[PDB]
Amino acid sequence: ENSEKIKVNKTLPYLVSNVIELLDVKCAVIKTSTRQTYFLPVIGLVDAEKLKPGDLVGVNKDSYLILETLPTEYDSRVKAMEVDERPTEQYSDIGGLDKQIQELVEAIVLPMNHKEKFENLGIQPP
Amino acid sequence: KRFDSEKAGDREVQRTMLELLNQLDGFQPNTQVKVIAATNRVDILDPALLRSGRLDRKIEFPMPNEEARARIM
Amino acid sequence: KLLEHKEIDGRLKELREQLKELTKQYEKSENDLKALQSVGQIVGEVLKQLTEEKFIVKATNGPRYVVGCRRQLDKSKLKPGTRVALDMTTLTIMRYLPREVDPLVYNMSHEDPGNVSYSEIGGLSEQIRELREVIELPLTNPELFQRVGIIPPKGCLLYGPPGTGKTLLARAVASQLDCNFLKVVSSSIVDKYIGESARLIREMFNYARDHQPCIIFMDEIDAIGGRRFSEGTSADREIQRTLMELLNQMDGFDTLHRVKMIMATNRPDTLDPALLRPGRLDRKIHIDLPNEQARLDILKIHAGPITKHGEIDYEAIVKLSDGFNGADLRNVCTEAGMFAIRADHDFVVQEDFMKAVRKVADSKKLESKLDYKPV
Ligand SMILES: Nc1ncnc2c1ncn2[C@@H]1O[C@H](COP(=O)(O)OP(=O)(O)OP(=O)(O)O)[C@@H](O)[C@H]1O
Ligand SMILES: [Mg+2]
Ligand SMILES: [Mg+2]
Repeated sequence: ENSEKIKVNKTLPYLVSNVIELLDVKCAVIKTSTRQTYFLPVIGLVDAEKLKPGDLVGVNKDSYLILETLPTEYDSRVKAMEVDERPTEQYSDIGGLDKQIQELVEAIVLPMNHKEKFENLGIQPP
Repeated sequence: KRFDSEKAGDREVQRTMLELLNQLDGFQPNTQVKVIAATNRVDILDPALLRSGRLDRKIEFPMPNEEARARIM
Repeated sequence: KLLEHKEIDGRLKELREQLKELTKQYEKSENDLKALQSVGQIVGEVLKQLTEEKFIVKATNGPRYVVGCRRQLDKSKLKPGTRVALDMTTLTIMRYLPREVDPLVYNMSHEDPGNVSYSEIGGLSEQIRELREVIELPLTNPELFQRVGIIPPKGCLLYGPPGTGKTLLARAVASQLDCNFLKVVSSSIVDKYIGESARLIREMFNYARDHQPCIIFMDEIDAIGGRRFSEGTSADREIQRTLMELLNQMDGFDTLHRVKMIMATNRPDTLDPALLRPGRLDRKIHIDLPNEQARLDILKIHAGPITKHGEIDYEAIVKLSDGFNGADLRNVCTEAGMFAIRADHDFVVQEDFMKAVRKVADSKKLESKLDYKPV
């Protein structure tokens, strides 16, 4: 069977579609990325509970059928705003702003490393 | 700042702010994403964006007085 | 003999058990192979019944087709508008389907994990009683209002200064009550497509109409609301249409029964003078900045769960906090801990609470204290 099972997946090109309604009359209704809706009677090679309405799922190009659950997608613009090369500017580089640098490190950095402290006093971090 | 008017206006940008407002603190108590904002004109900001639930610790950054200019150099 | 293979039987049993489990997975795999031969089906809605074996169906992607019907499928539930799945090669109805629920609408309902109680929204006591008079009372004892002869109000607008209790109050009813409660950002329902923005509102009420006792809490409404510019912009007449759809499904040719709406806004003046008309948003609650009595009530709730020590005086904070809407009062509590956390104190005192009351008041002068009431 595995040889035949891979044969359908061996057609690597999938058609990304978003699950619209996981009807239980354990079926699924999908909306391929071509503005076409469908009523896959059998979910396919994926669990009937791992699929929640709105998830991204790949579909066989010719016989539409769910084969995998792709990871959630984010706009290309939003991914380019995550810094990977950390800037090199120590706190000693900033001058004069001593009463303000501390006030920030204790509201955006400290509450991120000493969660045991706020929960001990029961104050939601700012 | 939001702006009431007839005969044309600008609400396309206002929706983005309105989505920022609710995402920061609305119908969901997200407590792991910390928001830092930078601005050099606070008079123009919408009063809704300067609440306590939204950006909370409003720091004032003043010009160097007479010693910050020594360390700054 | 006396022993025989009784002792040797242990090895055989262990080997068989391990191999037996392997064959179990083979049955599971066969199930998947039985699903690779099932193809999808185009989805469209029936328009008319030309004859017994001929139907007019429009696939919800493209053109209109005249297609047949499967013999077994009954030909009495295929009324106009019924969603029907069609075969891929020879278009023929093979199943009648329930009305679809847009995934956005599904995400618009199963939302709230907060579970906020009525005991947390202090200060607003009369407001809650007024709001519960148009959400709970008409949906539990309808026979009362059939006595007098009035029809219970449909809408509700919760306006006020930016920081009083509006969303907190709305979430309160969201955690309470036993009726469907749609929560919408009021700005996540607009997309760039030509008609998708309007369609999300037709489904929102269609789902509400299908599921009775439902409350549609549209959040900040200055986004999809507006004043209907004359001489607007290209991508601003479109948002206008969406308002004209949310507007017409409130009070139009088909009165909406047993679906109440709650709307909130921090600037109830930019709203079109059609959304504010009585009949659509009948009652207009005016959640305001807490008064002297309320202000004290606010502090206890958020200052309660604090590792305090000493005669923490809540009377002192209230007099010095005028205009503290609803969060800097909670900011006062949280900021106070910040002063306490400095000095390495698991120890909150009254002075820290006072030391945070001014630090919040100082950071409030840069706001623009404007009333901005509806008209
Ligand atoms: N009566 C009250 N009791 C407790 N907390 C309150 C009260 N009034 C206001 N708050 C505080 O207000 C905060 C935010 O309230 P909420 O977001 O509902 O107000 P809002 O800014 O008017 O809302 P929105 O901008 O979403 O229309 C909450 O975290 C809560 O602590
Ligand atoms: Mg608000
Ligand atoms: Mg209308």
